[PDB]
This record gives sequence, C-alpha cells and structure tokens, in this order.
Amino acid sequence: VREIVHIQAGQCGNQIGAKFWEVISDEHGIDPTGSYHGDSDLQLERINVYYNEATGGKYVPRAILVDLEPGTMDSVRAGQFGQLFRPDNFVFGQSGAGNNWAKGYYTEGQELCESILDVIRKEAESCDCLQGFQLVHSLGGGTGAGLGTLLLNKLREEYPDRILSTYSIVPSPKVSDTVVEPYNCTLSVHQLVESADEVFCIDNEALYDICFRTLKLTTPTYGDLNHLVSMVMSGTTCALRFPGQLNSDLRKLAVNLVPFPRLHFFIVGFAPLTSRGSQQYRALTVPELTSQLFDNKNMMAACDPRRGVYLTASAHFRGRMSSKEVDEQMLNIQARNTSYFVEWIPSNVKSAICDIPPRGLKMAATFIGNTTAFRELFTRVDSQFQKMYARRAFIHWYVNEGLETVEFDEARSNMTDLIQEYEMYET
Amino acid sequence: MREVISIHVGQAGVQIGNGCWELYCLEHGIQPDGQLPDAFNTFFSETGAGKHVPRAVFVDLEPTVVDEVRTGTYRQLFHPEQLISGKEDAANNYARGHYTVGKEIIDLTLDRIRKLADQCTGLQGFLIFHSFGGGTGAGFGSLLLERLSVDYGKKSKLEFTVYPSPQVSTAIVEPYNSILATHSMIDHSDCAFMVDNEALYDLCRRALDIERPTYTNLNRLIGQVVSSLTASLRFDGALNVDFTEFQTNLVPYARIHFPICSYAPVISAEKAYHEQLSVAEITNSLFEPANMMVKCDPRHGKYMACTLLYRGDVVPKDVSAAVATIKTKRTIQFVDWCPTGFKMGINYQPPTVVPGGDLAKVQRAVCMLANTTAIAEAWSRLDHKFDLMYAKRAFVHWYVGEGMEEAEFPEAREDLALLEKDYDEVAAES
Amino acid sequence: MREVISIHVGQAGVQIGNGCWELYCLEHGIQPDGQLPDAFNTFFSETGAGKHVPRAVFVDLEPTVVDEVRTGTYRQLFHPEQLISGKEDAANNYARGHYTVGKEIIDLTLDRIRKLADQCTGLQGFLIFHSFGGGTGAGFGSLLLERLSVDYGKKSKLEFTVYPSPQVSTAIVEPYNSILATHSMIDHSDCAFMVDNEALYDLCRRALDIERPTYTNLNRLIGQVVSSLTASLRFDGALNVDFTEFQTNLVPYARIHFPICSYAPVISAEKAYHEQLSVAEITNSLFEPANMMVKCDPRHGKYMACTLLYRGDVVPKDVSAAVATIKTKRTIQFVDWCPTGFKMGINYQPPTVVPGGDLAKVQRAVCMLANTTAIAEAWSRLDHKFDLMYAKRAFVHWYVGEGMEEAEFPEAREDLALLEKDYDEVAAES
Amino acid sequence: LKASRAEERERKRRLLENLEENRKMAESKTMTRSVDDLLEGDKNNW
Ligand SMILES: Nc1nc2c(ncn2[C@@H]2O[C@H](COP(=O)(O)OP(=O)(O)OP(=O)(O)O)[C@@H](O)[C@H]2O)c(=O)[nH]1
Ligand SMILES: Nc1nc2c(ncn2[C@@H]2O[C@H](COP(=O)(O)OP(=O)(O)OP(=O)(O)O)[C@@H](O)[C@H]2O)c(=O)[nH]1
Ligand SMILES: Nc1nc2c(ncn2[C@@H]2O[C@H](COP(=O)(O)OP(=O)(O)O)[C@@H](O)[C@H]2O)c(=O)[nH]1
Ligand SMILES: [Mg+2]
Ligand SMILES: [Mg+2]
Repeated sequence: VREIVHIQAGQCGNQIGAKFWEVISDEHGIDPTGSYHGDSDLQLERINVYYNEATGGKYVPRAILVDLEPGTMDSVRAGQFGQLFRPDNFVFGQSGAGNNWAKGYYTEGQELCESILDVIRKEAESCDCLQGFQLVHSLGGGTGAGLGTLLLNKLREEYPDRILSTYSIVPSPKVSDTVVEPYNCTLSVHQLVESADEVFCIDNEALYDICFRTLKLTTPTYGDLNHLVSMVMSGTTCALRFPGQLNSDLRKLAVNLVPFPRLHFFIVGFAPLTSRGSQQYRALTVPELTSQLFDNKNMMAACDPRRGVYLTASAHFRGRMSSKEVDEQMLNIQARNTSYFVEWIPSNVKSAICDIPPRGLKMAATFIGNTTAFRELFTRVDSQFQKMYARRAFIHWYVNEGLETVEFDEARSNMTDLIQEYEMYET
Repeated sequence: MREVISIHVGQAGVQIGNGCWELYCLEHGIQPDGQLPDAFNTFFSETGAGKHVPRAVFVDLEPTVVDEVRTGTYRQLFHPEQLISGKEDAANNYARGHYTVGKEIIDLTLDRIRKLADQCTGLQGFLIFHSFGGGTGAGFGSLLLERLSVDYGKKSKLEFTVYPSPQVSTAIVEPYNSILATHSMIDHSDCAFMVDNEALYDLCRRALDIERPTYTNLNRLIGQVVSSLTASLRFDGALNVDFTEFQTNLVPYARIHFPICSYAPVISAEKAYHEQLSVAEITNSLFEPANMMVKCDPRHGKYMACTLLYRGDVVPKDVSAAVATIKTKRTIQFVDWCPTGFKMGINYQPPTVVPGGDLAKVQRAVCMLANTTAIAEAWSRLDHKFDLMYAKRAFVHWYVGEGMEEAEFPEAREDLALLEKDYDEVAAES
Repeated sequence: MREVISIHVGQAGVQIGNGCWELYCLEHGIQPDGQLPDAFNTFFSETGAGKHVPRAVFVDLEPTVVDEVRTGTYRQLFHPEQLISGKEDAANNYARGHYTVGKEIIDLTLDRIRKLADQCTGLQGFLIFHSFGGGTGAGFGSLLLERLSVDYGKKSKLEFTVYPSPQVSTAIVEPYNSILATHSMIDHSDCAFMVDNEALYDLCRRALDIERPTYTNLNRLIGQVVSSLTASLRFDGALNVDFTEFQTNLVPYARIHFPICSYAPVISAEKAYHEQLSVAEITNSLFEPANMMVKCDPRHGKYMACTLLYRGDVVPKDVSAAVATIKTKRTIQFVDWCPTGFKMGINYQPPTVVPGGDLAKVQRAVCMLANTTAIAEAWSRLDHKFDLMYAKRAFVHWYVGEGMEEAEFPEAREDLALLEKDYDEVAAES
Repeated sequence: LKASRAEERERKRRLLENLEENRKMAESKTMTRSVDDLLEGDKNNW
C-alpha cells in the first residue's frame, strides 16, 4: 500500500507511457480489456500500487494524460491498450502546442492547470496511502517542458512530503528536432532543481547507439527506443510490487544516492541487453550482468562517466541468485577502478535484490548512478543558449507571451551555478 | 517453568527469526500447525490441551517481510497479533525510524510484548535481534530498548545483532546509523553479541562446502548458536548455565560487554565422514581466526573471560584436558587480571539436523562466546568511515529533516571515542 | 420475586431493545412468539396456557421505528398497549420534545408504566434507554424521570445512555440538547451509565474483526452488558450483587454518580484459538484504554471504586489473585480515600450467543463498571462546544419558539459548571 | 479423575470455537463485504 500516481505530458510523455503500461500489464498479467487473466498468486499481492479496481474484476491504472492538442491522445486510444485508461483522466486543450515554453507556461498552462490538478486530486485521495508521484516529460518541447514544470511546482506546494520522481529526455547534441531547444531546456532546469526530488536523464542519441551497437536492430523505430526506457521505470518500482531478500524503494534510493539537495540528477542503464547472434555464446552469470551495467556504452545518457568521477552508485538485481555473489561484485568493481570514485565517501555502491525477474528472463539488473559527468550535458546547452542569446534570436516570440527578459538571465545564472557546484565537489 | 521472550526487528531480524523457529519446532517435535503427530514451556504456551504458540513478536515498518510469513505454511502457528507491520519503512534513516515514524508504532508493540510477559510466570530475559545498518533495526531498535529498560528494569535483556562488515556494505549511510544506535545500545543493553555477514560468508564457503550461498544458509548458522545457548534451560546437562550467568561472567565492566561468537565443528557432510572430531579437535578449531563469526583477528588484541558450551557425547574429564591444553598455546593471550578466564557448560542433547541442511551430524559439538579487545579494531574502521563523511557533512540534511537535531551527531561521536580508549585502558596491564 | 422494568425511548433506545429481547429470549429458551418448544419471571409475565409476555414499554413520538416491531417477528410477543407511538417526532429539538409535543403523550405513557408495575409483586428497579442528542431521548426523557421520581420515589432508577461522541456527530444542535437534559438527569437519576459510538466502532473493528459495522452490531454488545448486569438476579452463583448494592458501592457523592462500562473478552474465533483467556488475562484486558466503551483515557484522571462481575467457571481464589495483581499496576491510579476500591461478582451462567453473531463462545467473561475522574474532561469538551454556539446565539430561535425560556440556557450552563467543579474537588488530594 | 471431565469439557468448546464460529464468520463477511458492489441496472436509462 504505497500507491504511485502516474502523469504523462506531451507527445514524448504519452507515447512512452503507453508503452510503459504494456510492459506492466503483461508483467502482472492483465488482459487489455482490463481483467485479470494471470498465472500466479504473487501478481495479485500488490497490484494496488498502480491500479484501482472497478466493480466486477476490471482494473484501471492510476494514469493521467496531459497534452495541449488532442491529436496525440486519439492516436494513443487507437492503440491496443488504449481502452484500459479511464476516459475522464484524458485532459487536453484545443490549441496548438506552439513548441514554445513561454506559451505553454503562461498562455495555455493557466487554463489547463486548474482542471488537471483536480484530476490529480481524485487519484491522489482515492488510495489508502501515497508514496509519491511519477512524471514523464521531455525538455526540448513546449508542452512537456513548459506545462510540466508548472504542474511540478503545484504538486510540491500541496504535497511537500511525497517523492516527485521525474523522468526526462534531454535534447541531443548532434541532430535535434527543434530550433529553439536551448531556450526551452535552460528555463526548465530552474524549475527542476528546486522542486523535484529525483530526475533521470535520457538522451535519444545513446538509445540509437545502444540499438546499433548491441541489439543490432536493422531498422529501429520509436517503439524500440521507448522499449528500453520502460524497463528502467519497471525496475525501480519492482521493489514495491514483489518480495525480495533486500528491499530498496524510492525513499531509500534518494537518501543514499543524493548527498546534497541540489545534486540529484542521475544516469541509468539496464542489463542484460543481448545481440541476436551473440545469444548462443553468452552465459548468464552475475558477473556478466555487472560487466554490462558498468560498461560506459550501456548508459542511456550520452555523457561519458570516465570523463568525471562517481559520487554514488546503485544497482538492483532481479531473480533468484546468491547474495554473496552480488555483494562480491560491488566490492570488486569498486576497488578495481578506484580512480573514478570520490575518496571522502567510502562504499559508493548500493545494492539490492528482488525475487521475481522480468518474464522469461531468469536474471536482470538495473543501474542508477550519480556522477560529475553531467557538466558535459549542461555545458552543451549553455554554449548554444549563449550564442542564441548574445544577439536576440527567436526571443521575440517569447516576449509576446508575457515573459520578461530578466527570466533568461535568471535561468542561465541558476544553470551555470549548478555546473560550478559539481566542479567543486570533484575536489 | 522458566521463560524466554524473542523479539525480531527489521528484514534481517524477521527472516532470521522464521529460520530459528523452523529449527525449534523441528527440535521439540511440533508440526507447523502447532499440534503434535517437556521443555515446550520455555518457548511456547499451551492454549487448550493441543496447540502451542511461540513467545515471539515480529516487528517491521513495512509489510513485505511480514506478509511472507502470513501467507506461508507456518502462518497457523503464530498468533495474528504477534505479526506487526508498519505502513512505510524508515528508508535506512535513523531519524525517520526513531522520531517521526517510529513513535507511530512504539506503543502498540509495547502492549503486545508486555501482554506476553504476563503469560511468562518465571520470565528471566528477552532476546532481541537487529541489523545495525537498517533504519528500523537501528532507529526503532533504540526506541524499543529505551522504553523496555524502564518497563522491566532488573531483567536480563540480551541482544544478537549484525555488525556492519569491514568491507562488504549495502548502505551508503551505514556508518551513520551504527554509531547513533551504539550510544543508545551501550547504556541499556545487558549484553549484545557481535556477528557480521562477511565472516559468515567466508566460513560458510570454506568450512561448509557451498559455492554460492544466500542469506538463508547464514540464518541457519545463527540458529545453531542460539539453540545451543538456550539448550541449558531446556534439556538436561552435567553443567547448566542460566541467562543470568552469562551476564556476570563475560563482562568485566559496564561498557565492555560486547562479546563475539564462534562455533565448531562446521564441516561438510562428506568430510565429517573422513575426520574423527573428538573433544580436543573441536576445542582447537574454535580458537583459530578463521572460525570467528566476526572478521577481526584476536591476535591483534587480548582475551578476557571466555565461555564454552558443549553438546552431545562430551564427558567432563575430556573437557578439562582440552581447555588446559589451549592454555599451553602461546598464540593465545589473556589479560593478567583474568587467570581463571573460563566458564564451561556440558549438555547431553546433540544438535538437531534439518531436512536438506548442509551441516553434517556430529554427535559432539561446541559453541563459544568470547570477549576480546580485538573488537576495538572494528570500532576504528567504523569511526574512520563516519569521520570522512561527517567532515564535509555529506548526509546531515536527511537526518535533520526527519526530527533529528545535529547536536546528537557529535555527542554520539564522542561516546564512541570514549569507548575506544575504554578498550585501550583495559588492554593495559600492571 | 425480583423483577426489573425496561422502558425504551427514542430510536437509539428501542433499536437497542430489539437486540436485548432477542438475547434474553434466546438465553431463557422462549420462542419469539412467546411460547416454549426458571428465571423467566424477572423479565417476563406468564399470561397463561404456555405464553410469556415481556416487561417492556416502547415509546417514540413517531411510528416508523415502532411499526417495524409491530410488523417484525416479535409482534406476537409484546402487549400492544406497551407499543406507544406519537404523531410527529421532536426534530432533535429539546423544547419540542419537552414542552409542546412531549406533554401530549406523557400521561398515557405513565399509565402503562404503573399498570405494568401492579403485576410486579417485588419490583426493585427500572432500566431506561436514552441518546442525549435526540429531542425525544433528552427532552422527553427528562420529562419521564421528573414524573417517575414522585410516582415511585426511593426505587433505584438506572439509565443506559449513549454519551455524545468526541468527533463523530450526526446532529449540529446536539451539544444544546445534552446540557439541557444533563440538568434534569443529575438530580433524579440514581445512577446513569455511559457508552459512546466512537469507542464502540473502534472496539468493533480492532478486537472483533469487522470491516464496517452497523447499528445492529453495536446494539448486541450493549445487550450483553445488560444481560450480564441482571444475571445475578436470574441465575445461581457465588457472590450476588443486587441493584441496591450498585447504588452504594459505586457513587461516593450525590452528583458524581455517572460511571463508564467495560466488558471482556470481546474476541473473534480466529484469535481465541491461540489464547486460553483464563481469569488473570481477562481481568488485565479490562483496564486497557482500548477496551473502555467511552473514548476517554483513564490515565488522565484517577479511579474511585469499581465493580467487577464474572460469568463462568470462575473460582474465587483466582479473583483475589487477579485483582491483587491489578493493584500492583502503577499505571492505574486510585484515590487514597478509597482504599477498598472493589466489589466482586461471580455467577455460573456463561455468556449467550446469537445466530449470525460476532462473538466467541468463551467459557468465561467479565463485565466492568467503573467510576473515574477522567470523564470530567469529557464534559469540558461538551461545555466548549456549547459556548461557541451561544456566544453568537446560534440556534436560540428554534428553542424559544417551542415554549422554551431563554433563561434556562444560562442556568443549564451553570449546573454543568458546578458539576465540573465537583469533579476537580473530588479528584483533589486528600 | 474429574480432570478427565475437564479435558473433554474444554476440547468440546474449542472444536466448536474453531470450526463453526470461524467458518460461519468467514462466509458471512465474504458475502457482506462483497455486496458493496452495487453495479446499477439497465432500468437506469430514463
Ligand atoms: N545475516 C543476515 N543479514 C541480513 C539479512 N537480511 C538483511 N540483512 C542485513 O540487514 C541490513 C539491511 O537492513 P534491513 O535488513 O533492511 O533492516 P531494517 O531495519 O528493516 O531496514 P529498514 O528498511 O529501514 O526497515 C544489511 O546490512 C544486511 O546485511 C539476512 O537474511 N541474514
Ligand atoms: N448504539 C446505537 N445508537 C444509535 C442507534 N440509532 C441512533 N443512535 C444514536 O442516537 C443519537 C441521536 O439520537 P436520536 O436518533 O435523534 O433519537 P431521538 O431521541 O428519537 O431523537 P428524535 O429522532 O429527534 O426523536 C445518534 O448520535 C446515534 O449515535 C442505534 O441503533 N444504536
Ligand atoms: N524517445 C522518444 N522521443 C520522442 C518521441 N516522440 C517525440 N520524441 C522527441 O521529443 C522531442 C520533443 O517532442 P515534442 O513534440 O516537442 O513533445 P511536446 O512536449 O508535447 O511538445 C523531439 O525532439 C522528438 O524527437 C517518442 O515516441 N520517443
Ligand atoms: Mg524494516
Ligand atoms: Mg426520533
């Protein structure tokens, strides 16, 4: 009884979330019509974490979908699992997105803000207990980045205690889908630093690199990319849903990995990812998982950990395995590469074990780490935002919405200070 | 008759506990339903003419560990009241488990333990289990003992806790919880036994022949020690040792109480077929550093009084010759003001083997509890790890936000520092 | 012989009475129609042939609840003059149920009471049921006691009333009605017992494992107390307590008469499997804050004398041992000028169960009636609620319009103020 | 040997206690708590 409320914003959030419920529904065994048709009693133990029961054996997820234009939602409902969601949780505008952070924050955000919060209030106060919320959104866009941050402040004010875990996609370095991204990301970071507890950073390029390097997918689509993200969000909350030899829920993870209030941005990775033809040669061992998790190429964020130093690291293991073998690997990987860890914090690797693995795969693992390499990701957007700001670029679109020019100087000043803060703790 | 009460805290305490009661029901001859297909009164109560119930309370602030027992085969044995589960765990945070969430459940549990003490006419003590790194194990464990100290007073409260390992670690905030709970432990506890997972990992791989163990095997080995410790109260023996005797004999001072554990023979089934395993053999194996359940070498320090407990075919003549020989061993040191140095006990009932257990069945076995200055090695490592993090204050904000005042951090830090020279002064001689 | 009269006023009384007469008839062995398929004469009259009729008078100023009985199963049991109904209810208005409408039906009601008593060679008391918040339960209840005092004089008049709960409330004008009725009760009533729904609800979930009770389940619990209360007049035993003994033993002064009640064991089938529930245990269960049927902590105040009643195979040796243990409890405070402190009651007739029941067929059970100073705080809650309305004259127009004089409002506040003073002066140090 | 009577007198109680009181309670509360689902009716369409 640690219920979690799920919020999806924008085209990126809605399509990732739709794939996410396909994963959980299969894992628990819920038929797409919403009825339980499973194979084990362990699945009905703690289904209350994410679902509600409709009278007559039909289960409804705790999902809220947010968008400014209704084009994406009707695309979601036409999906095979579209019928599952509650129809009245679909909250949408009737105006174009604008791809504008200011327009989403001020013009269309205020109108939709009041309606969305009461939909949140229904799911939040319909459960016996509430551990935290769960937000999925992208930072390069205008609806997820703009309206998503506004809801983040409102959630904190009403519900300060709960854990506002968020998953974010960061604009890419090389090829990106929007001209005005440096403005969108820089303004959004100021809201994330002060309000949210945990932020996970995903880069689309690393997802392409992982697909072509390891999985050898000849023609990957956005279904394959969102498939990888769904596993990590599945792994983190698996400690809540199933028994284990050593439990590690969200509040444990935040306490251990976050040493200081502003340093809480994380990288993630998932093992085992196996190629098509390399399958016949790969032997399942606990060290085999350890190699993939700490291999730099497996990180879903295109920031190289070797260029920085680790502050904390955490690993989860799923399945029945030996407890000695898990603990030995964390000790071994820590001592073998001591140059990448901070001295003034010993035992930087946290560990946990869960009993029930993902269906069919007899072991699996998830990694969450915190490192000073994020200075790479923020230096990139700061450089582009600088050249776009030095001369006034597209800015006139944002000023005509109500945004003051002083907000840009406030946004970058906060962003640059967060870069310096990671620099100092490296010493 | 004479009664003992067991209390279990946290994931470690609970899943150790069901392993121990699996042994105890098997030993006495009680089916999982509580019926039968004596010494039951020390651990169980009879309801009407047929059914038994453990004198135990299972406590944890999250339901996953407890509900495993509730749906298990043993669910009918326990009273539904004994299984107490909180709403949300302490997240390995001492302040959360002590001040904010711990006080939400403390008074509910204290009634239930007290109510069980009414049924114990001749009660003589309690057993309490902890994991130092856990939030509920350290945070709520401190609150439980502080209340229990004034509730009962002159009753022997023994503890059986898991010391964080020298190198093996699963929690980053692990040093913070151990020191804070240590200050509360030292004044209230009568005596608490040290064990750690890392030494149990090495022993159960080297002596016991297992490539890849889990917590399940380690929980068995803990049960063997506790069973032999309680064997004097239950079954006949040529030299009985009550709980109160351990308190006076082992601890020279108030704060020096912490003993360590050892057990022999630990041997695989097909090697015990190959080896004689007499009284002298098992006594020699106890004193080797490899068999110590705490990964600290006694050769770094000195021995004060030690307690020996034998089970099975042992005869008092062979005991005296064996321990006399170990005095001749010059690789073992004793402080000068403890010339006697030993407390021995002999019991007849052999150890109870388990369906599908790894330990072989020797008809004679020995258990040891020894108090040594070598434990000061472990305190130095724990202190060093705490000192690194507290200098830059890497985790203070979490504890302060959950009701803890910072001024408790240096005070508990000084109390450990006093204990460090408490052990150095005792190590000296005149 | 020895007989008692039951009068039920308002919805909360007559609905409880339905449960009471089910339990009594089932205990004695009379079918609901009044025939047979002893102690009958204390509750029933034998009309002749083979038929029995209860000594009960059902009264409420609206017929909906009474017509349920007239159409219900027990319609064949009662004497329809006993079933008295008005035309329109009091609308939770004290003045309406006392001045304007209450006087319309009172003289008809008193006839049935005195006619019922002529057939009673040896009457010794009355049982009357109220709910303070109701217009008829309080306004008409006050008018009923005022007349019976002159009609019958020095006959013990016992009441059983639902005390207005701390936070659960169903009437906004509820605090107004309780204080006005409190003035009338304090002078005429010989002794009036307290129960409240808020504690009974929590008692009906924690001990009895009921997800969501109704008024039906709580009404059976009250029926057990009254059946246990009167069993000393009905069945054989070892220490009989007559009605007059309650009057002297419990109340030290005239205005400190209001007790609170307790009962044990109230347990389900699952838990009693694991528990023997002997004499010593059930006596300890009585004094917990959880088992009090009024949600007030006894630890806030001190105890005057209590009265204890045992039903079962209870041996007087165990009674003195348990109570001697209870005096060893330092969490229970007694007053120095009450060194005796207790009266005992033992009887051989075990508790009676009901089809579709909630309770277990335990071999023995104990009922407690206690007088304490902790309930002084309960009135102060009622006083505080009353002051907030009357500072702004929140509902005065409704009461004044129905014949009530405003001058009675401050006077009723004055009588409660003196009663609150009397408790602090009684509880004060010797 | 009255103690022989007592053993029967109390085992008779706890067999009744266990089989009948518990099982009657289990079925009754299963029915009572699952009649909280009151799934409308086609006559609603007014
Ligand atoms: N020997 C042994 N140690 C265990 C076992 N399970 C956990 N531990 C130890 O327990 C520590 C972790 O703390 P927890 O077991 O979660 O204790 P807790 O009080 O429940 O912690 P909270 O989650 O805050 O409630 C680790 O250091 C483990 O080594 C076990 O089954 N056997
Ligand atoms: N225990 C119990 N209490 C009841 C029951 N029915 C009503 N009550 C209590 O009665 C209180 C209010 O008294 P009323 O129901 O108004 O009774 P009344 O004297 O007839 O008042 P009027 O309806 O205005 O004539 C409420 O607070 C309820 O808690 C019942 O069936 N059982
Ligand atoms: N991983 C992933 N990224 C997507 C998907 N759809 C869109 N994106 C990326 O999300 C970024 C911005 O999305 P956008 O349309 O602005 O979403 P908005 O927040 O509603 O405005 C673009 O750079 C896209 O490349 C998807 O299904 N998966
Ligand atoms: Mg725990
Ligand atoms: Mg009425």
